[PDB]
Amino acid sequence: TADVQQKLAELERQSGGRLGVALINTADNSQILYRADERFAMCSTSKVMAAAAVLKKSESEPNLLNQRVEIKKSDLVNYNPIAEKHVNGTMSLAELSAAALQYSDNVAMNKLIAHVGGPASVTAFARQLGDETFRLDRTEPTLNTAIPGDPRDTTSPRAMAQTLRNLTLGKALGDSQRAQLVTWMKGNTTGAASIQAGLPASWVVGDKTGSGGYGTTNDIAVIWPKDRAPLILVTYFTQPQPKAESRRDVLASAAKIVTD
Ligand SMILES: *[B@@]1([O])O[C]([C]C([O])=O)[C]=[C][C][C]1[N]C(=O)[C]C1=[C][C]=[C]S1
Ligand SMILES: [Cl-]
Repeated sequence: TADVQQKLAELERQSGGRLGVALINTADNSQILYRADERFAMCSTSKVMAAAAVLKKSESEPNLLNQRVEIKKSDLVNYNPIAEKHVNGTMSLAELSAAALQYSDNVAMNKLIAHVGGPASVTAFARQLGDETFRLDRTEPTLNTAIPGDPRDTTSPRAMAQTLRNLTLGKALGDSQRAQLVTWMKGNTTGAASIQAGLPASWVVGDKTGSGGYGTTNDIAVIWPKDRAPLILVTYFTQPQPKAESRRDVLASAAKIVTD
């Protein structure tokens, strides 16, 4: 709809920030796009690509997810909800992936990054999939600075929607690995006020949120509406003031506009 475009523009205006939306509707292979080719800081939405890279690696190393990783005090960063419970012990790569995806643990993300060879290796994995837009430049916590004009740790809504579709509904990952990614995303604990908040209660959602400087507030989701083909939705939002507050409501509103 041109109506949908007008409503998204209205939402953006009211919000004071910059909104990026990409919806893929697998029912009819249509898209709804708003600033979908602009770059936005991914913040923790990048953790999907890092977990996917480990899942890919596990297809040629079948006991990889059980591999143990030491957690030390020196690993702690700014937000360690799961890793702080495991200091001086080990977590498996499966546990780290779950912590990164479901609690947005930042130590967990740094262990996924390190395992696969660093930010440039996560980026090369994206390229191998056909995503030529995604770039992961830094580790946690600095990858979330979200400075306007800074291309580090950014992607576009279009690219991220196409990539999430490939990862969750397509064939980027083997069936076991794809199912594990989907299960992890469906068990997310951080997204109930974001895309989920703009959809009917009966719909099933797997999502990953992100937040960072400049009031950056993000969510990427695979959605199974009741008796419908699935949708992929990326909603990215960022604001002009360095210390702007979170605006999860804006993502909920965008989700409601594009699925109404
Ligand atoms: B990451 O972006 O994911 C979130 C998800 C959310 O808010 O729903 C929460 C915690 C980990 C992430 N965010 C941050 O680390 C915030 C910042 C880090 C450095 C500067 S701001
Ligand atoms: Cl409802």
